[PDB]
Order: sequence, then structure tokens, then C-alpha cells
Amino acid sequence: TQNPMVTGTSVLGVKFEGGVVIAADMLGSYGSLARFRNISRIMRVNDSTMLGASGDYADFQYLKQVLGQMVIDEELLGDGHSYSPRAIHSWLTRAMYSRRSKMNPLWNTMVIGGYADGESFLGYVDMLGVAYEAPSLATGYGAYLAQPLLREVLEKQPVLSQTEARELVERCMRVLYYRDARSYNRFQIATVTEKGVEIEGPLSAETNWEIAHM
Amino acid sequence: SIMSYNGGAVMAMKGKNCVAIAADRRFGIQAQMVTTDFQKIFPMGDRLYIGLAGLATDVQTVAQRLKFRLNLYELKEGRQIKPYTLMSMVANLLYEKRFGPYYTEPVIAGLDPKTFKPFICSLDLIGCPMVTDDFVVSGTCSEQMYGMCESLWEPNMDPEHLFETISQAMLNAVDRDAVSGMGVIVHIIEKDKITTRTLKARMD
Amino acid sequence: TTIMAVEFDGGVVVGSDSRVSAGEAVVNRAFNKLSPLHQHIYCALSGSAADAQAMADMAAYQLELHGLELEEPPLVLAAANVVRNISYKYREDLSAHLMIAGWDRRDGGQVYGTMGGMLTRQPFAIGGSGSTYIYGYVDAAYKPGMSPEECRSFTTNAIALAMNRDGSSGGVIHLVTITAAGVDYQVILGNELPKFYDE
Amino acid sequence: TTIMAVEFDGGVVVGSDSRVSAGEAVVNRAFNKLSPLHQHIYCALSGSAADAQAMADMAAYQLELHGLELEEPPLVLAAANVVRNISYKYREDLSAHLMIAGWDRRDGGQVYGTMGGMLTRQPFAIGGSGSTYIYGYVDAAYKPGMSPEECRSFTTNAIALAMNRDGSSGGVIHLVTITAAGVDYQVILGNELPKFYDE
Amino acid sequence: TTTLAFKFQHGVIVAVDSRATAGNYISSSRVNKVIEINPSLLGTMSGCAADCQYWERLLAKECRLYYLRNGERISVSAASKLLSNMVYQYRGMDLSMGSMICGWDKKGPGLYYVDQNGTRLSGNMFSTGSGSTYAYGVMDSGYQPSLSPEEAYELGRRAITYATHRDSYSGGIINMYHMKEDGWVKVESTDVNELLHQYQE
Amino acid sequence: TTTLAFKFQHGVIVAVDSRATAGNYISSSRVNKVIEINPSLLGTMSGCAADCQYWERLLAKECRLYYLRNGERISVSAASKLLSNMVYQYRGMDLSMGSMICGWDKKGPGLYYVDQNGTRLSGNMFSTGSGSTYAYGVMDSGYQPSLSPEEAYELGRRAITYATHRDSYSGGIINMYHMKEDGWVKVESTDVNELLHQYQE
Amino acid sequence: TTIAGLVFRDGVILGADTRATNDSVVMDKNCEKIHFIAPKIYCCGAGVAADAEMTTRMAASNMELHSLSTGREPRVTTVTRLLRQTLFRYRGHVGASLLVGGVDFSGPQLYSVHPHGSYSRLPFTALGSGQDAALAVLEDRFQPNMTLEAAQELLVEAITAGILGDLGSGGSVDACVITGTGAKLLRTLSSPTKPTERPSQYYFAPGTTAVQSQTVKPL
Amino acid sequence: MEYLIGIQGPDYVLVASDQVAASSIVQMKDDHDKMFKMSEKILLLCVGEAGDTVQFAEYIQKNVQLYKMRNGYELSPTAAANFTRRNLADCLRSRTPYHVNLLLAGYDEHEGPALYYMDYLAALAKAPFAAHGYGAFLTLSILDRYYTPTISRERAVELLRKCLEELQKRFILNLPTFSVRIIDKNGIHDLDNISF
Amino acid sequence: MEYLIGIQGPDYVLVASDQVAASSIVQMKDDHDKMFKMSEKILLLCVGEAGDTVQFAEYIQKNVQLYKMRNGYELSPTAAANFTRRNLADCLRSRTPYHVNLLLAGYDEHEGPALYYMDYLAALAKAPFAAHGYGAFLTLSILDRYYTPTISRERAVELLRKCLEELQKRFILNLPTFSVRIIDKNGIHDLDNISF
Amino acid sequence: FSPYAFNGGTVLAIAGEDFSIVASDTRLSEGFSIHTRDSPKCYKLTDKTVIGCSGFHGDCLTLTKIIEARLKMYKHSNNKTMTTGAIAAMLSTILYSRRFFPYYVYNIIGGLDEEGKGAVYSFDPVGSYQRDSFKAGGSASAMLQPLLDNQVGFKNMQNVEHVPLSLDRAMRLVKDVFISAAERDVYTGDALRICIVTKEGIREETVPLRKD
Repeated sequence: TQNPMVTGTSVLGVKFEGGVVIAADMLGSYGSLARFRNISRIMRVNDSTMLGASGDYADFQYLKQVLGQMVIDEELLGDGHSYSPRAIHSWLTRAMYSRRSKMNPLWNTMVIGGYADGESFLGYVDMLGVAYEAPSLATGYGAYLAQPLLREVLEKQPVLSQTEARELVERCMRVLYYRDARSYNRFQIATVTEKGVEIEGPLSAETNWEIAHM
Repeated sequence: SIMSYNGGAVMAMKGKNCVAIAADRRFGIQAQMVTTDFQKIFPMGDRLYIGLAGLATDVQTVAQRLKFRLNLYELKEGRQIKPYTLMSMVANLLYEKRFGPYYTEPVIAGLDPKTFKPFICSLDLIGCPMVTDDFVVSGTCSEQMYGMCESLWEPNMDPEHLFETISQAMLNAVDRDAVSGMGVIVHIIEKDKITTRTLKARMD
Repeated sequence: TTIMAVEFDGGVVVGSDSRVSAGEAVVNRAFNKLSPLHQHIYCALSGSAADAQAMADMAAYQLELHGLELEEPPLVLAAANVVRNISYKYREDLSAHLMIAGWDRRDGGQVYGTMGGMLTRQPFAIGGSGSTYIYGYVDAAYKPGMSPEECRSFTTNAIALAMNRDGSSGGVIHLVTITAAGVDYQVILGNELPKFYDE
Repeated sequence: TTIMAVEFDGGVVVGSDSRVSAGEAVVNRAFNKLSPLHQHIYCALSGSAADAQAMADMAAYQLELHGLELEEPPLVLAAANVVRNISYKYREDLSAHLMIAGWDRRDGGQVYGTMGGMLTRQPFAIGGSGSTYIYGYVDAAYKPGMSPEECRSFTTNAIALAMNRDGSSGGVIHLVTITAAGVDYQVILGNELPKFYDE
Repeated sequence: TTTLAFKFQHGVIVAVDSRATAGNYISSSRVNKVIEINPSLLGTMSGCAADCQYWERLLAKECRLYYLRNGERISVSAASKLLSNMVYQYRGMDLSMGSMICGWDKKGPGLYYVDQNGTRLSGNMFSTGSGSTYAYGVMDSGYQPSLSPEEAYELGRRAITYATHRDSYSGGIINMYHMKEDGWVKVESTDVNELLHQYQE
Repeated sequence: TTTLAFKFQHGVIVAVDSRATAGNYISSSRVNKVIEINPSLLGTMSGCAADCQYWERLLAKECRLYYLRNGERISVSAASKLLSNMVYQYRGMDLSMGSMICGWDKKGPGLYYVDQNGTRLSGNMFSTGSGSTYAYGVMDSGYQPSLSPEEAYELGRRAITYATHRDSYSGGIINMYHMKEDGWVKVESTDVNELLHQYQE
Repeated sequence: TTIAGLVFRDGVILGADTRATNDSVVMDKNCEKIHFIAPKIYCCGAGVAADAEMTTRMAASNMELHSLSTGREPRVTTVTRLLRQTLFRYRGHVGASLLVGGVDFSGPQLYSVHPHGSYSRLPFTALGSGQDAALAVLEDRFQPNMTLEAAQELLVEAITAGILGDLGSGGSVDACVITGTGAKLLRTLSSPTKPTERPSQYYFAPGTTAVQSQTVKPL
Repeated sequence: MEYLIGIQGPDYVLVASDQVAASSIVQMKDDHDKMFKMSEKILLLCVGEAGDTVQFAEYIQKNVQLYKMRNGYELSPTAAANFTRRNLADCLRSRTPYHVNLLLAGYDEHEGPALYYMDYLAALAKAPFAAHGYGAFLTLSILDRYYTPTISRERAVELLRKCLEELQKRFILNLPTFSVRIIDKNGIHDLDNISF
Repeated sequence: MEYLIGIQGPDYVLVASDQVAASSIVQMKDDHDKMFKMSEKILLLCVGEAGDTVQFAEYIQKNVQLYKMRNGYELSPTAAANFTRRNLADCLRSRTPYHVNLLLAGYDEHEGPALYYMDYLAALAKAPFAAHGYGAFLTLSILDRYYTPTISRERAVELLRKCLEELQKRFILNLPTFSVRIIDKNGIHDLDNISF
Repeated sequence: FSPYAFNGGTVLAIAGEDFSIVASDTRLSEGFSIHTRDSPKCYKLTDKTVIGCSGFHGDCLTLTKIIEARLKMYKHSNNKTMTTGAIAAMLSTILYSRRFFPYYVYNIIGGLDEEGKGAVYSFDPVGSYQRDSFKAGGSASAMLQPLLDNQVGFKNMQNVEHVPLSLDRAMRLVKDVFISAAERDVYTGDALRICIVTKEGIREETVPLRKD
């Protein structure tokens, strides 16, 4: 849209051995005001794909409705063919780019997580159409606050397990709550593996305020 | 931009017990060339030179005001100014006009008056010094100069090798810059001599 | 930023959040917004950090000299007048509200609002960007004749409600109770903050 | 403008103020901001009068046809979806939030917020320019399992607190309780409005 | 960019420089600023490179189509009119193209100046681009309609050389053509620096 | 406003119209656009009425003071230089004044044009104001340095009349003076409509 | 630019990167950003290089005069007050983002000074374009009263994050350790980045450049 | 700025125009013809925006010629002037307006000579004499002072020379040569160019 | 736009300038002198903003004359050029800057002839030949093509005429007359005006 | 709202007698951050053509997919693979089609021509193009081009043998200039991807660059 109304903040994404983990808080902000504190910004696309979205919530809901129908439409056919994580990432990229080219973008920065054929997928798609994939992702304020922590751990241990990736993701959420003024301490953690897409939450991070006495 | 109004490129290079300072000779207003022998490098001692690039008017003013201060400084204290001290003098002079600065980025090249130790540095318009051990560039084609210096510069070059390095850097750098050219003057500063050369360059 | 001060028979209760922000980034999550101008006089800073700190320091200096000249603890009204004058004189340059709360031997515990150069004494006062969300709450919860303990609770609750709603507020709650006896500080950390409907 | 809707076991309670303003002039001091979209579905208008009225009329027409086609009372979610679609489709042209509250035989009493095209179901919702001043109050006063009588009181209090603080709100309080039995209106005049700290 | 063209007793001389720039950065010293529409038709380019190259190639297409249909080579005036009308449809949309259409049809040699505004003029001599003013000086001071071929080549070489010397956005190589009754011929491709040094000797 | 001045064999002719306006509204048809600084010194006014009236009166004061101090009448050139320098101190502050300083000192007749920008020129003839272009046409087509006094009066009367006819901001009455060696004399004050009707007869 | 500081058990530790850039071009690959204020007080600078340089030099000069007249060690609070009062005077026009850290009679102190004149006394801070990366590291691993070596490691990691995550930072990592006893200015504590070993080569002889004129002046 | 001028006599219309085609500060052409023959006894002088002038003038010319081909007889000066105004007026509020200033001169068997003035907003006005451009400001008053309704063609040429000479010495623009034409009952006649 | 031009020879400096004083679209004066005599062997040609030109030039002239009165001898061309630049540079950042373009020509007994170029930002440059205004764009290349360091004064006048003739036919401005002066060891000499 | 973003990156092409090299860095940036360190800017078009694209990554993705589709369309209707020169000419028209809402891409085509010689075509964003011997595009193009002029074109050098550029020397030059650009340009770094195009096919190589 031209002017985003209710928006969601950072979205985290980490690839692990046999799956992808994605986290996002459940806050819908209206400017600096935490208006909707119990909204889910993570959506399960299909059995192997999940999506987390930052930015304008209304646009995210519209994409969710359009993506949900696509998954349903293809499932009606029942021909053994189903959209893969990469295919969803590609479609999203084209959708955002087309809207950006008409000077009427969908104000969202999305993270795509998935697992197909024993291979994890983690893709980024912004409102301008800029798309790419990496071992870990972080939109909005997460790029400066969470991404550096993720890259530090991936630089020393390229392949980590589900537990390690989960613990790392929780560490980033805590830091985001501390330094991000548009964040909330109520997040969801979505995990995609061979079993499917699992969305847990609402979770909270154990915060320490020992520095106040210092 | 005001800095590209007259154009011009200046670069200093450090060698083994010698320094090199070069500059373009073009004086033009916007796209029109006026003269092809405009002085941009000024002497501030036997083995101390300052190169100035930017607005021609400020290039001349700063050079003249610096001379005024250096002369008085060299009359008060009975000695030749040190390269580092000159840098601070220039920085102080540039910082005085913090909110209405002279449009010129100076580069200093010389050898210590008593120890003959190579010294090169560059300052921004408001006077922020930057001492390096390899090279310093300034002007409208700084990016081109960076490329050339970064790949051509080698450590401990002799007077002859240093001359060839800075000449090739400047020549090829000013050929990709429309407002810099019309000749190149190179000064090779050594312990017992100064060699000034004008290179065969493109006049377009 | 959310600040609050309440009057009670015998003194005052001043409190605030500890969030210093720069756009969407929290530059300081444990900042003390309560500054002592004198032995029994405090001020809650809100608005521009640099301005608030500059004015508070200025007032403290002026009040310090004033106190020594008259050889008597300054009045709370004098402190408020000193802040009001500075805030009014530089109203086009400064952008910060220095809430004034304290206690003297003449008029007991008083709370003054000095926003924009205008000076008014109130039973309780709230300021800062997060104060807008708690206007309704304080109007329905405040009751005259509140005790010190009840004032701290009232203050704590109000600030906690604002912190949860306002993006420019957050962190911990700094609390200060001023009375004849003296000044007693208190800090309410994140885990010990009053919980309300956060769903 | 201040609007509010609360859910309760068996239905909903919708309420609002009655002030229509044009800058500083009150163009209508007894305006009804509660509009019925269907027999058991209501909407609270906020934002631009023309836009809100245009959308409400549009939705009522669409829902009316929908209801007759399916030969069954429309769902509250359907009404909210009809409003959400219009609000989202014309998000750059319209400037009004149509709060949705009602009751159906499938999911009982539901409250939906459709501001800016975004749709979310909540236990209670507040909107309009005066809603900012009561955020803290509703967060500290709302309790799950509230009865119809308690919901009307909660609603009345909240709106009254907002009306007193907000310049764009005021007048009387329009109240509506929706349940299986039917719709029962209620109007709280100026003299019968809940009183709080107005000093 | 500097381009010139003048008609003398032995045909038409066309000369251009080869510099392209982006701000103060010289993007190329070897760009071709003459399109060869056909054996007796040429078009010069100055202004926006993408606009010039695209619209002059589109004129070439239409010229070729004109030939196939009417079974004869399009005249210089009609070719220039085609280009004139083509760019007049986008007037005000910030196209940047100043070109000369030179050739030799049934009415002898022909030289037209056409620009993005829709200006279209027939003339004896023209100069376009940022270095055009400098070229005019030299050209006008040494032009005579009875110039010999070698003399005409020199004047063209001099005009462009001097324009590159004074104009910052001009330089590289001078490309020169000679439009004759039996078609055009490419005269030379002399580096302007080689020329300038010999002129100062 | 239309004002003119020209030097001929028998002195200097000065003529002006008398219209003042405010937007499209004619505020006056009888405004005086010639200040009499002294018996052999005149100043015309065009532009902003408050600026002209104020600065020309201030020049008159200085001229009178100059006389008292140096015991002689200020020259035309020095008076014009005074005004020139006075208005150069407020350059850029949106003053609006275009005037002519006419007189006769020891160097014969003198005519200077001075404006708010600081322009100061000596000349044989000048015209200022919004109707100046029209006056120039008539004046230049009928000017001869050997014009007789009656002929010079006619030319002045014609130039102004025609300017009022074409220029919307000019009109009213033509006021004319004649600068001579022994001082200036007021020639006439003819209504421009009376004149125009007789010219069309 | 990435600068950071932290208060540990026996003192304070300052750190910074060594890259100076012009818009998006590296001008200096090894500039010192940790300036001397006093014998037991140092300051890291971010923002306008010229402003930071001139401001710290001025503060150091004024602190020296004060120390000479009083005959005592300068307090860290005197420095921060001198800095904020000056910065506030210029109303943020003097773009100097400072991280003052030192150990005086009252112990170890750390302050963050902003361009407009505001200041913050904290156990750990970070400024510059790579300030968020460094803060992330701090938030995740900072503990009160850390050992000297444990603090250095944390600070190095904090600066490292900015060097690799922020395009404005790079080069080496400088550190400064201050305690009651001495001060350890560790220019180049770690060199995490370096260029290639040069695969090819190109050189010029003693006459590859055509010379038009020459003038030799013996000294 | 371009200069146009028309002087209508008892049984003829004399018109003239500068021949300068300019590009910024340089004169690219010094023999440019700003007159367009619309018919046997009708001339259309057009100045203004580059492109628009030739596009509008030729568009009008083509339609006038078409009219003669379709009916046998030519359009009269008055009809042609109104046709031109209508076309110019129609594009005024359209996306592509023509920024041109015109003078329409012509001779009609029964109506006699005629000179029309048309500005860029398509306001049509018949007049005994008229001018366009910055040069009109310095020449209109000269026409006012010497023009008489019974002026002979020989005297009209003299009057036109006075205007051209005024531009030579007073106008800041360099307009050294002017095209001079005359339209009477025998058609359009080219006169010797007036140069300085 | 005003035109200035200078050509330095082996032992003389030839300068010329247009004599047009213009007000919007009309030439108010056609014999305007843009040259200011600073000393016996120094001329200062100044063009630019109305008011500023005469104010700056006369200010400089007064100080140069004062210098000669105070010391007995005159200031050299080089010293005068630098004095002028300094003064122009000082006002550049002041509240009242002079928007003037200058050419300083002069002759010195020991230094010989000299020609200085100065733009409005006070950048000083010595040159064998130079020009100012829009006319310089069409004449500088002509100077480039024909100028030689040993050019005689008779040949220099011919070279200057070529430049002036180029303006006559190519320049859009009407500059029919130019002031021509020469400075050698015998002082400043007025030459016949070149008119067209 | 701005529909563009500067995502950095540098592309270089060099033409030899029987080879063509197209190289680029792998950093993808935005503002002062790094999106990823593994985003190469060179795409394979055919068996003897490679394209390097830099600029706005959104347009780089879209333009490469449009060119890939046009290659297949051409092959279907003409029964042959587009030549390097035909690809260059087609790209020009594609870029000019968006002349009033232009692709913010700097394209450099590298491949072999019909005679089997190295070919390099450089492009500006709106389509103006020409054949060159070597060209640098993108973020650090002004740092690389001058060095190429002096080392490959032998500009400004006297008494120097103008020996033909071997593949070996060309590879060392590419690695060297990219290492130098990684020091000065903040947008260039991470790794260097080099594609060599000869008659045997296209082989890739990857060299590490500075990560800071």
C-alpha cells in the first residue's frame, strides 16, 4: 500500500539439520502504539511451507487469503503435484514485483521456510521484489539486531540441530524485545520438518533487568 | 556540486625515503576549459608540498592564507615547519570555517626537515586529517585514482619506480574523468633534490 | 516516555519508565527519568533528553545558590517557578516537560506541571508520550485521601498500563517517595511489574 | 469519536458517543453512531461520516441480498468479511473504521475490528479518536466472564471517561445489547452519565 | 558530444567525436555517433545515447520499408520528416536527441537538422551537441563553398579537434564521412589527441 | 508609466504621463512624475511611486545641502551619481525606481538614466516605465538633433500619446518640460485624449 | 564506524573499528578512533570525524588545565559534563557521538554522549553505524563484574559483529583497557581481515611514461 | 523571440517576418521562412514553440488545400481564419495544445484584403495592422503614428522599413534579414528581402 | 550577455568589448564603455550584474589610483590582478557579493604584457588570450585555431575581427559595435572601433 | 514510496581471441547491511553467452527471467540458439521498452561471436550499447576501468609490446582488480565468481574476497 497502517516488526528464520525454524512476535502496531497484541504473523502455506510476514498486516492477510486459496485450488486436482517452498518463494517474488511496478506495492517483508526432498529452504522476499535465500534471515530491525547473532553462530557451526537452532532463535527474540521499541514479548515459533509444519506459542522470553540497579 | 565546479585531481604517494605529489593542470568552469596550466600544488618548504583540489577560488585562497600563516610561523620559531605540524595548521585553518568551509580537499607530501622521513596525508573540506603509509587521493576522479593506486602502489619503491607509479596512476585516472586533465605535473621529493616533470597527456 | 506524580497527606510519590528511544531503536532501556533538584525536591523529565537534562541541571544550580543565600530549604513552588521561567523563556527552543514534585515545611507535598512555560498545581499529574493512554484510567482510579502506599500502587499501576501500550515507554519503573523524613527510592523491575489485560 | 464493543456469554454490547464535529464546531451533538447491518448484527461507525455511512449502507445492502439468497440469518463473520473487503479494497480512498459486533446461531456473540481492511476478532474492541485515552482503563478493568449487565456498565464507564477527555467526543452515550432474544437499545443522557475525576 | 555537417562543392562532410559520459565519468572514448541508414544516407547522434540510437535505428527500419514498398530509395527530406514526426509524438516526455540527416537524393546533396522538440531545418551547415558552439567558430571561419576535398576534410578535422579541446564532454576520435553522388565514403578515424599535438607544433 | 527625455540642439525635452494604478484599478489620472530639484535640474519617476517620490526628494535635499556647502549648484553627473549610490545600498530589497536626471551644468545639457539596480548611464535619449518600448519607437523614428523647439515639443507629445494608447498602465495628461541653459521651463500639460483624437482626425 | 565500551570487575574496556569512509568508499583502512582525554580517561568517537576529533582534543586540553590547577586526577564526570555542555551549546550541529570511559577516584565509569548534548551512564554501550550489531552481542553475553580477559573477549566480539555486519565499519579492532593501576591502549588487538596475496603482477620500467619537460633542483 | 508584422492597405496586405532559426544562443539558420502558403491568396505567418509551429501550420495548410480539392473553389481568408482559430481553440484544453502565435493575411475578391491576429489562446481579431513577438512592443506605436487607411503599397513598404530599422537599433536580438511578401488581387507576390 | 576578449602578444595586450547597455529587450545605450583605466598601463574590463560592475570597478580603480598617490610609483598588472581577486574573494562569502566577470590587461616594464581572467567566484588565471560571456563559446575555438605566441599586433587585430565577425553571424545577440584598445610600453592606446 | 533500491555489486567482462570472461562479486547489500554474501551477478544465457547484472536486485531478477523466456521463444520460432550479438541487440530493445520507468540494471554481456572470438557488449540502463574489448560495470566500475585501460589496452605506456591477452593473464588480472576493489568499495566483497567462456563450454571459478 501507499501508507501502511497496522504493521508487524521483525521476523526470524534459521535453517537447521532437517528443517527450518521461524519466529515472530504477535503484535500489530499502529504507529508507536501496541494496538493488537495477540495477532499471528506466521502462516502455514502447505505441508512443507510456512511464511512469516512483517509490515502492513492487512496486506499480509490479503496475501494469506490468496496463498491459502492457491494451495486449496491445487489440492483439488489431486494429481500428485504440490507447490514446493521454492515455487512459493518464486510466486511471492513475482507478485510483489508486479505490485511494485504498478506503484502500488504490498507493504510486507516476508520470510519463507520449508522442507522438501530432504532439503531445507529459507527465502526472503521484500516489497520491492528483492528476493534471495540464505542460511538465516531477519527482517526489519532483526537485520541489525538479530542477523548479526545468527551469522556469528553460523560462522562457527554451519550446520546446527533443531534444539540449537531453537535456543538461538529464543536468544534473538530476547534481544529484539530489549532493543526494538515496536516489539512485544509474546512470540510464535514455527518449525517445518519432514513431519510437517508446527506452530507453537504464545511464548515469552526470560528477560533480565539487572542493569537498572547498576 | 561545488567541488566539481572547476574539476581537478591531486594525489600523493609514499616511496622508499621519497615522496611524490602530482596533479592535473586544467582550469575550467563547468564544461568549458579556460587554461591548461593552473597551479594546484604549492611549495611549503624545501621538501614540503601541498596539493589542493576543489573550487579554484578556494584553492587559491587557502594556499595564500596557509602561506601567510606558515611564513609567520617560520619567522616566529626559527625553523622549517615539520610535515605533521603543517597538517595540523591546515586542519585548524579548515576547521575555523566549520559552517562555511573552503571547498578544497588538500593533500600534503614531504619529508621531515631534520630526519627526512616520508610523510603523506589528506584532509577533508572541514579539516579532518588522514595520515597513510601508501597513498592519498583527492579530486573529481578520486574513485579512479583509488583503483589505480590500490593495484599499482608497492611498498619501498625507489625514486624512479615511484615516479612511474604515480604517473601511471594519475594519467589513467584522469582519462576516465571528463573534468580532469590537460596535462599532469609530478613532483618527486628526495633528500637532496626535487624533480618536477610534466607528462605527455591527453588534451581533450 | 510516561511520567507521573501524586500528592498525599505528608508528601509526594513520583514515578516514571526507563526507556530512551531513537526512532524504533532503544538507546537506553534502564534510564532514570527522576532527577533530584534539591534535598526534598524532584523532577520527572520528559520530551527531549538533551533539553530536559540541560534544564534540570540549570534549575538545580539556580536552586542550589538560592537555597544557600536564604539559608533555608527552598520551597517547592520556588523550584517550579525556576523551571517555569526557563521553560517559558525558551519555549520555542526547548522541547521537554519537567514535572515538579516535592515537599517543604510551608505547603507540604506539592505537584506542579511546568509544560511549555505554563505552571499549575495538581493533586496528581501525568506526562510524556505514554500519558495519553492512561488519562481515562487515572481519572477513574484516583481518590482523595490516598495514603503513601496507595499512591505508589496507583502510580505503579498507571505507569505499567502506559508502558505496555506505548512504544516509546517501557523497561522498568523508577519510583520515588518524598516526605519530611527524606527521600526513599524504589525500582520495579520487569518481572515485578503489575500485570493487566495484555491479550 | 469513541466506539466500543464487548463480548459476553450469549451476545454483545455495543456503545458509542454522539458527537459529530467540524473542526471546533459541533455539527451534531445527538448523532447515533450505531447502525444495524442486519437483524442481529450491528456496526459502530468512526472516522469520516460520509465514508462510514457510505460503507455501512453498502454492506447492509450486500448482506441483505446474501441473507435472502441463503435463506438463513447471516453469520457475524460474513458481515465482518463484507466490511473488511470494502475497507481493504478502498483503503486509499476511505477513512473510516466500521466496528462489527453481533450474534449468530453458530459462533454466538462476536466482536470484529475491520480498521483499514485488516480483520481481527477480539473479546472487546475500542475505536475512534477518543479510544486512545481509555486504552489503559479498559486493560485494567476488563475481566473475562462478564455478564450483560457488567458489559454495559464497563462500556458506559469507558466511553464516559473518553468523552470527558476527548474534544472530538461528547454528548450522550448510545448503547445496544445484542443477543438471541433480540436487539435492545438504550440511551444514556448527559445527566445520567457515570461521573469520575473531572477536576 | 560534438557533431558537424556542411555541404560544399564536392558533396557533404560529416564529422563527430566519440566520447560518452555519465556525470563527470567518461564511460567511453570509442562510441559511434554516425548511423549508416543506407549507402547514400547518414544520421548523426547527440544528446541521450539511448534515445538517439533507438530512434535513428527506427528511422532506418522505416527507410528500408519505404524502399521495399515504393521501389525506390527515400529522399533526404522525407527521411528527416519521418524522424521529425516520430519524435514529435513524445514531445515533452524528456527525450533528448539532436541529429543531422545527410544524404544525396534526386535534388542533389541534402542536410537536415532534426531535434527532439520537433525542429526540422534544411541548411548548408550545422553543428550539434555540447561542443557545437566551438565547432561553429572554427567551421564558419574556414568554410568556403569552393573548398577542395582535402581542404574540406581538414576543416572538419579542425572544427571537431578544437571542440574536444575546450568542451569537457567531447573527445576521443574524430569519425568523418564524405557524402558523394554515388554514396558516402568513410574518410578517417583519427585520434583527436594525435591531431591536437600536431596542431600545436 | 511612460517617461522620456532627449537632448537636441536647443536643450533637453522631458515628458511624462500622469497615470497611477493599483492592480487594474486606476488610482489617479493626475499624478506628477517630474520632481523639480532646482531651477536647472529635473528628475523623472517611474516604478514604485513611494520609492521614487522618497528617494528623489532625498536627492533634492542633498543637492540643496551640496549647494550650501560648496557654494555652487551640483552638476548633473554628480547628482545622478548621488542617487545611484543612494539606491545601491538597498540593492536586492525590492526597491522599484527608474528615473532620469536632466539638467544643464558647466558641461552643457546632461541626461542620465538611473535605476534601483544601480545602473547609471549618460545618453542622448531615454525612455522608462511600462510604456517605454512604445515611446522609443515614436521617438527614434522622429528624432533629429537639429529639431526646432516646436518640433521637439511635438515629438515628445507624440511619443507619450502613443504609449498611453497602447500601454494600459499609462495615460492621463502629458507633462512636458524644456531644459535650457538658463534653466528649465514648463511647456504644457495636455490631456492625452484630446491629443489622440486630433491625431486620428 | 562501530565503537563500544563495557564496565568490567576492575575497570572499563573500550573498543572500535579502524575504517574511515567517504560515502561508500574506504578512505582510511586504519584510522584510530579511540582518543586520549586524560591518563585514566579515554573516548571513542563516531559521527562527523572532524567534529569528534576537534571536540575530544578540546576536552583533553581543558581537562589538562583543570588537572594542572587542581593537582589531582580528573574525574570522568567532569569530562562528560564538559562534553555535554559544549555539545548542547551547538545544538547538535557538532556531530560528535562519544563513548567516554575511565577510572577515577570514584571507580570505573562509562558514558555515552550524543550530538545534542544528552548523556547516559551505563554498564555497556555502543555507537556508530555498527552500533546495533555490537549491542546485540552485548545484550546476549554481558554479565556484571566480568574478568578483564572475559570483558576483552566480549568487546572484541561486539566490535567484530559491527565490522562484519555493517558496511560502514571494517578493518582491525582496537581496544583500550583502563583500570585503577594502568592503561593498555591496544591499537590493533585483532586483524580479522586482510587483502589477497596477489595472483598476477604488473610493473613499469624507468621510461614507460612519456615526459614533456623536466626540472631538477638540488638541495 | 520571432517577429511578425502585417499592414493592410486599400487593396493589398503587406506582411514580413524575421528569418532567424535559433538554438539557445546560436543562430542555426539565417534564411528561415516563417510564412506558409495556404492558398493562392492566403498566407499564414506562424511563430512560437519549436515543433508546434510547423506541425500546426502544415496541418492547417493540408486541410485548406483539401478543401479546395473537395469543392473546386478555395476557402476565403475569413473562413480560413475562423477554421484556424477553431482548431487552435479545440486543442487549447486538450492534452496537446499548440503554442503558436499567428497572423493570417489574405485577399478576397468580394471582401477585399484582410489581416487577422491570433494569439496562442486562439483569440481571433481582425486588424488594419498587427505584430507578434518582443519586436511588436517597439514597432506597434510606429505603426500607430504613421498608418493611414488609404496608405499605398509603396508607402506601406516604407512604413515597414521604419519598423524594421527600429528593431535594428533598439531591439536586443540580432534579426538582420526579413522576408517580405504582398497579397493583392493578382495573388501572393514575393518582394525583395529587407536586410541590414 | 556582455562580451569581453583579450589577446596577449609578444609586447602588447589587445582588448575589446561590446558597447551595448541593455534593459530587458531594449538597448538603452549603444556606445557604452566597459573598460576602466586603472593606471597608465592597466585596463580593467568588467561585465556582469547591473550596479555591481561599476561599483566594484570604480572601487578598485580608486584604490589603484590611491596606491600611486601614496607611493609615487604605480602598481604592476600582476599586483593589481591579485589585489582585485583578493577584494572579489573577500566579498564572495559576505552579505554583499559582486557578481562580475573580469579581464585584467596591462603592461609591465620588466614583466612584459599580461592578460588575466577572473570569474565571479574570484578564481584568477593568467592566459595568452581569453573571453567572457556567451560570445566566448563561439570565439574561444577561433582563438585556439589561429593564435600563435609571436602574433604581431596587426595580425592580432585581424584575429579579433574574425571573432567579432563570428558573433555577427552566429550569435543571437545584437552587438554591432566594439571598443578596441591596445596596451604596450607606450601606454594605453585607443584603436578604431570595429563596427558592422 | 520509492520503487528502487541500490543493492551494490560489480560486474566485469573481458574478451580474448578465443575466450570471454564474465566475473562479479557475490555481495547483496541494502543500505549499510548485507542481505547475503552468496548472490552471484552472472547468469548463463546459452552455451557461449553470459550476462552480468548489477543495480537494483529486484530488476536484475526480473530482467534475467525475461531474457531467459525470450531466448526460448526465439529458439522455438527460428530453430536456432540466439547468437551473442542477437542477444545484445534484443536486450537493447527490452531496456528501451521501459524508457519511462527504467530497469535500474547495468548489463554486461560476455561470450563468443559467430567466428568464435571473444565478444563483450556493455549497456546503459535505457539500452544504449556497444561492443567493447573489456568493460567494468556496477558499484566499483570507476575503480576497475582505468586499470583495465592501462593493463589490457596499454594506454599511457611507451615502448611496450602490445602482446595479445592470454586466458592465463586475463584470469590473474580479473582476480587482482577485484581484490583491489574489495579494499575500496564497500559494496564489493565476500567472493568473486568468474565464468570463462570458450568453445569447450563455460567453466566457473570462485575466489574469496574480504568479508568486512
